[PDB]
Amino acid sequence: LAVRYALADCELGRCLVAESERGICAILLGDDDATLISELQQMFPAADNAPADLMFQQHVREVIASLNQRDTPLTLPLDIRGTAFQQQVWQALRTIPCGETVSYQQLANAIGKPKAVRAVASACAANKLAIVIPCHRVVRGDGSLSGYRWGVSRKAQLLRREAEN
Repeated sequence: LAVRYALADCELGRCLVAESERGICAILLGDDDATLISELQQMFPAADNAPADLMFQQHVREVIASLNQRDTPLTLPLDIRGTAFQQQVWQALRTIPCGETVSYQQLANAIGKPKAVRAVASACAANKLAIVIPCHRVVRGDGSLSGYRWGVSRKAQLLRREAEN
């Protein structure tokens, strides 16, 4: 269960990158370290920083690069943890093209459960891999940018950079 983490600056502000032995297991965004670290401790409790792990620090620099660019895919291995339903929702987020948004209902319609709009909504707000799993791309259909796990200012910022020119 070993989980390593680092804190770095990025265009969206402060982020925490975390890595287990399977791959990047959390990418969290925020304004202050205390909160990122307890947020991470909530899901991965004895997670520790690893400043001298040369090989982890490289991976963090790779993850940051994706994070600051408009459409740079994260190649490193992902450690996606969740239920079949969450996994189905997150896998379908990843097929949303950079520059488009789908509403919760369209997403529920696309995965074969027109009925489960609420649960799809919840699956998006439970994403632990900011940006890499593009949960900023799903919107409630009414024109509002609510529902993002890391706030309206970052959701809005992300959508504005992908819908460019």
